[PDB]
Amino acid sequence: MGRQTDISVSLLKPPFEEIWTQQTATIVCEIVYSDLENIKVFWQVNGVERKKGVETQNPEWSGSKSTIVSKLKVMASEWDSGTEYVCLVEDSELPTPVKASIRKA
Repeated sequence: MGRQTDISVSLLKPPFEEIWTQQTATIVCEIVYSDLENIKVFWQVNGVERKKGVETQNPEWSGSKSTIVSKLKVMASEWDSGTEYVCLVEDSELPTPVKASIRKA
């Protein structure tokens, strides 16, 4: 009963050196959804739309569930500055846009 809209937003943060944080690998938004129309992916960095280096990978299909993943190529010092990286998903079948931000931890 119910739950036609599974929308699962999981962000993957870049691995670090050891104790201190100073390395860039990827800032990723993985989103799982089904029954949707062509999704629009959005990333916001400090309120500013980010330059390419954002890459949405071709839809993955598991069962009836779809998975879209987007990786951001970013500067380590930006990331280490505690700069905001947030993923929003926009779709015509959605009632409101969905968002999730990542923190340097």
